[PDB]
Amino acid sequence: PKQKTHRGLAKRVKRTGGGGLKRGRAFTSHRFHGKTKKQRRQLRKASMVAKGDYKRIRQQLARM
Amino acid sequence: SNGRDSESKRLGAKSADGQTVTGGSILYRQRGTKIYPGVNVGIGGDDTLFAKVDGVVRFERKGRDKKQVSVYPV
Amino acid sequence: FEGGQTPLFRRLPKRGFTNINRKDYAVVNLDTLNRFEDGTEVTPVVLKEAGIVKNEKAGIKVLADGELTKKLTVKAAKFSKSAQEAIEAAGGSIEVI
RNA sequence: UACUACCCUUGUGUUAUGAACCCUCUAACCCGCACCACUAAUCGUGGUGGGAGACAGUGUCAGAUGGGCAGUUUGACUGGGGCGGUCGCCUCCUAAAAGGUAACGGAGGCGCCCAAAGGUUCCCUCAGAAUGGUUGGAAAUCAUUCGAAGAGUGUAAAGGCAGAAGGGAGCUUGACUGCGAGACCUACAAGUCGAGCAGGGACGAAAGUCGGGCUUAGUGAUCCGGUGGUUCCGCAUGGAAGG
RNA sequence: GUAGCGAAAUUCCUUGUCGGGUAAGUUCCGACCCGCACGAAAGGCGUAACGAUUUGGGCACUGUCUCAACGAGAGACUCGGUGAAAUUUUAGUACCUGUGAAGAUGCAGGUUACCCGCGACAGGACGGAAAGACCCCAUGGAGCUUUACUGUAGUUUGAUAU
RNA sequence: AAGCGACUGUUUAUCAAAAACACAGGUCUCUGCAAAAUCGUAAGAUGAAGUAUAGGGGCUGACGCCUGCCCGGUGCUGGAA
RNA sequence: GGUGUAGUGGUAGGAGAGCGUUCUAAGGGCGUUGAAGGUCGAUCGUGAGGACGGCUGGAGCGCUUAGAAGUGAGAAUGCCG
RNA sequence: UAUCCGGGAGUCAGACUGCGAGUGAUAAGAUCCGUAGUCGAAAGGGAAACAGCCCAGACCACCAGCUAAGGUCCCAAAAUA
RNA sequence: GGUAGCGGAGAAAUUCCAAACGAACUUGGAGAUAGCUGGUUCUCUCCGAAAUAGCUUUAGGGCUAGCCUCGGAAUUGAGAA
RNA sequence: CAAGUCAAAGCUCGUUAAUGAGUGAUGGCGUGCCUUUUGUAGAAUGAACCGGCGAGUUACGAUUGCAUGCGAGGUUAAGUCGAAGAGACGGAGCCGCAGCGAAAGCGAGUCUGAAUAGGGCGAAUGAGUAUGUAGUCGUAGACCCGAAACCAUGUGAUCUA
RNA sequence: CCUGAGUACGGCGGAACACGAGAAAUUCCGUCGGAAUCCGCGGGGACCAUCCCGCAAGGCUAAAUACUCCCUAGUGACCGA
Ligand SMILES: [K+]
Ligand SMILES: [K+]
Ligand SMILES: [K+]
Ligand SMILES: [K+]
Ligand SMILES: [K+]
Ligand SMILES: [K+]
Ligand SMILES: [K+]
Ligand SMILES: [K+]
Ligand SMILES: [K+]
Ligand SMILES: [K+]
Ligand SMILES: [K+]
Ligand SMILES: [Mg+2]
Ligand SMILES: [Mg+2]
Ligand SMILES: [Mg+2]
Ligand SMILES: [Mg+2]
Ligand SMILES: [Mg+2]
Ligand SMILES: [Mg+2]
Ligand SMILES: [Mg+2]
Ligand SMILES: [Mg+2]
Ligand SMILES: [Mg+2]
Ligand SMILES: [Mg+2]
Ligand SMILES: [Mg+2]
Ligand SMILES: [Mg+2]
Ligand SMILES: [Mg+2]
Ligand SMILES: [Mg+2]
Ligand SMILES: [Mg+2]
Ligand SMILES: [Mg+2]
Ligand SMILES: [Mg+2]
Ligand SMILES: [Mg+2]
Ligand SMILES: [Mg+2]
Ligand SMILES: [Mg+2]
Ligand SMILES: [Mg+2]
Ligand SMILES: [Mg+2]
Ligand SMILES: [Mg+2]
Ligand SMILES: [Mg+2]
Ligand SMILES: [Mg+2]
Ligand SMILES: [Mg+2]
Ligand SMILES: [Mg+2]
Ligand SMILES: [Mg+2]
Ligand SMILES: [Mg+2]
Ligand SMILES: [Mg+2]
Ligand SMILES: [Mg+2]
Ligand SMILES: [Mg+2]
Ligand SMILES: [Mg+2]
Ligand SMILES: [Mg+2]
Ligand SMILES: [Mg+2]
Ligand SMILES: [Mg+2]
Ligand SMILES: [Mg+2]
Ligand SMILES: [Mg+2]
Ligand SMILES: [Mg+2]
Ligand SMILES: [Mg+2]
Ligand SMILES: [Mg+2]
Ligand SMILES: [Mg+2]
Ligand SMILES: [Mg+2]
Ligand SMILES: [Mg+2]
Ligand SMILES: [Mg+2]
Ligand SMILES: [Mg+2]
Ligand SMILES: [Mg+2]
Ligand SMILES: [Mg+2]
Ligand SMILES: [Mg+2]
Ligand SMILES: [Mg+2]
Ligand SMILES: [Mg+2]
Repeated sequence: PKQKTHRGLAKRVKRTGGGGLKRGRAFTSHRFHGKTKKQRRQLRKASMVAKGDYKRIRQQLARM
Repeated sequence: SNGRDSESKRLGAKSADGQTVTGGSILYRQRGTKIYPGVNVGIGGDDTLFAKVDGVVRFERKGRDKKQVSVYPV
Repeated sequence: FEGGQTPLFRRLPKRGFTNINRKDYAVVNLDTLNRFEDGTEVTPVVLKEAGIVKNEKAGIKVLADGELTKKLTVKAAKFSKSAQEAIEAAGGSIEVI
């Protein structure tokens, strides 16, 4: 049997050209009155997956 | 009871005298202006000092008993 | 698995969807076509026979990264505007299948 | 105003229909009722009587009840465990003059408030003591002097502030939008600061300040739903559903 | 909370107080009732007979004991025959003091001790037997309870069909 | 002489013989006969080849004197606008 | 291949070099003038280990290169004898 | 020897000694931190014996020498200096 | 002869149901699962740790970072004293 | 005296003949092996002894390194022919060469944004692919043993109720 | 004129379809209700219109595919008590 792809990751990341992963941000759903606007505008900007985290999830989302 | 405390926040100097540094850097975190701003230095909402342009950090006495930070470029 | 700690996938949000009617085109970047003899007719059939394009996914799209140096009667599904400019400037002729 | 019709509300009737409900019927169903036959049979199947009767029973669907039965749950830290207490966040000490640093070590706070307690421009400087003066005292308020902060700073403590961040009066709403080089902290997720650019503004003559408050707490993922907008998609097409 | 009972199969305090029994009685019997925390079919109070029932006292009786002594027989013991088991890292397997995973046959220092056995005892080998049953832990199990959760067989009510 | 249980019986085969169980007796409750209850998918069966002086279930437990107050709560029964 | 300098304690652990066993393909060679195995030797190699002899034994086995693995035991209150 | 990239791990029970503090009874081979060392994972020499103290880091051989801490009357090498 | 395990029988003790019954025995799912203990076999060489932070229905487990090893790479040589 | 080691007298033999073999009085030093532990000589665990047996394997996939072939082209799968073969055929498909964005869509640019702004992700910097091999991971019992237990058939009342 | 009626379909309850009611097409079971038929009917993933494709509710149908108690001929870098 071949690998199973973690679909919860396949719905939550995206491959770049260098193989790295794009990701949405947290603290961006429902509770904004507690957050300044700098946080909100800086969190609507995506970011990239960490080194040690990609080390942990690459086997899951190997090809995707 | 008494058993609790907060995350220690990492105040104090972050750039050293005689040290070239980038613009927008941070030189001295603080609560209250234990050191004032000076040349080419600003101050944030939390009284944190930051160099507006490049240059060497220089700390100076602002007269008798208050301190200053300055950034003289090259 | 992070030991019961909330995993990275779960602490992040799902984003987007997939368009079932998506048109993904096979790309030819204008540095290839320096191969073919000037004046000829480039087609998906030609590109496949040469082996340049093996997967005509939705149609050939032509894009302009490299420098063109020939007259060519190229034809495809879609062209980019810079590719149109470069071809028509070299002296070729754009068509659309 | 008579009279003709078009007629309209209201409530009487005929007829046809639809439901609900009570009684009556027997012909379905039923009888661990009797008799006859199959038959030597307390079975059963039929037949004849009698009884009940469109109920019951059975099927489907639904509501209440249901430890009768079943599958499961029933935190951690901890000078054993348990109770007490604690779990998230902020401040100080411990913390050993960078930073960091533990204990069921010592002390306290937070889960908000403010439409001015913000911004800008202009102006001002406090606490207490002495002296005197009416009710008015130990002490309100008035006046002079002394007065370097011994006050105040929305709210804890620390740091800091009298070139004010403290106080007062005008004009406003920058408690803006898109962003953001670069740094700090950081396992990750996050958090913090941020010059500067652009748009469109506030105040001010102008310089220039303004992306909340004096600085640090006032908060919590994703999933899932809700609201508004959208130039996004829309299972052959147009829409729609739904994203 | 009545009758009735009450330091009780119930009374902690408590060896309660008083009396009897004993030279001496935390037990026992009878009264008192500050009933920690009796009580009326979870029955209360009483009750002849019954009991391999529990408790205390007395008489007789005795080796239970004071304090052991003797005898008999089976085994043990010697010989002949026959012939296991548990256990077992190797072993030429002393003592004191001390040390040391904190309690030493084995390390140290000192002392004592010719070699090999037989019968006896049982202080140690933290002896053997048994992966502690007390304790804690496991995001273990099983049985059981329930106004824990979620369900369900049945029970019941209704609608509909026959 | 005292306690418990009235008694004869039964009981943890292999650590508990008992003051525990049962017992006759008492009381409450249900059940009208295709009973009620129970086994079982249902047929079918026990109950009973019985019929409220019978049967099932709960509690107490010979005999004697007794068995007090509480229906607010939880259940049950009945009722009904 | 040599000279010099410096170094070479080691658990978990990482890396690299190997010895040995069984089998296979090829090459080559040794065995009734006595194979393997067994046993004793005072032998060689840095180690895993490798030869040569003596006795036993009686028919298959080494050596070189490469390959494939049921490839190496001292403990499992391990199993069988 | 630091950094960046990538492969593979193991480790999340630590102990003592000295110095700096807390808890403690300024007691504990106690507990919890910091700091340095050692052990762990380190043999050797001394401390009688003695992981954790003092000296010192085993690649091997030598019937060679100089020293460390600690020691020099005998056990037991060295001065009855 | 009858009652058979989601059970039966039980003068009722968690009691008996073929020498251990809070749910018999046997076969199969089945090599159940085990963050738990025990074990895991030849050699040499190079290098060589940690017992810490954070989070964890987490605390004797795990994940990331920290500490180790191996390969590559480049850089105004940053590293250590 | 964890039973040896080192030194060594004496005695007896004579080798894979070389700083020989065996024994050993006597003296010095020296608390087994494993596991698990901060730490075990351990009075913590396991082993009576001997011999045999007995534990990281394979299949399919992923990734990294090493090697080979080819190279911005590298490669076939199934199936057919054919020694249970190699090999040929088979280009369907797979990876890479172009990415960015939720997507429309644009394209060495794209997205955000009013924006030639700035910023993110990418390109100009470039190399991958097929096979083998080894390390590692995943799915399968996955390293070996070891539970109490759960479920579904069946067998049992010759014991006992 | 005919072209498969208690049928398709719908409601309720459940299943299978990769698809756990979800926006849930399609298929099937139970129950209840309940069509037209050539200008007709079903599908194209709620659904409506257009277009396209097909014509259920009646039946059969070899081959390629799976497996070996067995028989014959055999093969093995499978075992060798
Ligand atoms: K009394
Ligand atoms: K009492
Ligand atoms: K003894
Ligand atoms: K349970
Ligand atoms: K009542
Ligand atoms: K073996
Ligand atoms: K060391
Ligand atoms: K000796
Ligand atoms: K590879
Ligand atoms: K290559
Ligand atoms: K459906
Ligand atoms: Mg949102
Ligand atoms: Mg601020
Ligand atoms: Mg949690
Ligand atoms: Mg009857
Ligand atoms: Mg239950
Ligand atoms: Mg379960
Ligand atoms: Mg606990
Ligand atoms: Mg405690
Ligand atoms: Mg400090
Ligand atoms: Mg459409
Ligand atoms: Mg459609
Ligand atoms: Mg008394
Ligand atoms: Mg009463
Ligand atoms: Mg009572
Ligand atoms: Mg009563
Ligand atoms: Mg009684
Ligand atoms: Mg002891
Ligand atoms: Mg001792
Ligand atoms: Mg010694
Ligand atoms: Mg004898
Ligand atoms: Mg013992
Ligand atoms: Mg145990
Ligand atoms: Mg008494
Ligand atoms: Mg009796
Ligand atoms: Mg009797
Ligand atoms: Mg008994
Ligand atoms: Mg009774
Ligand atoms: Mg080394
Ligand atoms: Mg060395
Ligand atoms: Mg052989
Ligand atoms: Mg093996
Ligand atoms: Mg053995
Ligand atoms: Mg010191
Ligand atoms: Mg300690
Ligand atoms: Mg210390
Ligand atoms: Mg260790
Ligand atoms: Mg040492
Ligand atoms: Mg040791
Ligand atoms: Mg000398
Ligand atoms: Mg001497
Ligand atoms: Mg009991
Ligand atoms: Mg299974
Ligand atoms: Mg000894
Ligand atoms: Mg031992
Ligand atoms: Mg043993
Ligand atoms: Mg269960
Ligand atoms: Mg029988
Ligand atoms: Mg349909
Ligand atoms: Mg239906
Ligand atoms: Mg056999
Ligand atoms: Mg044999």
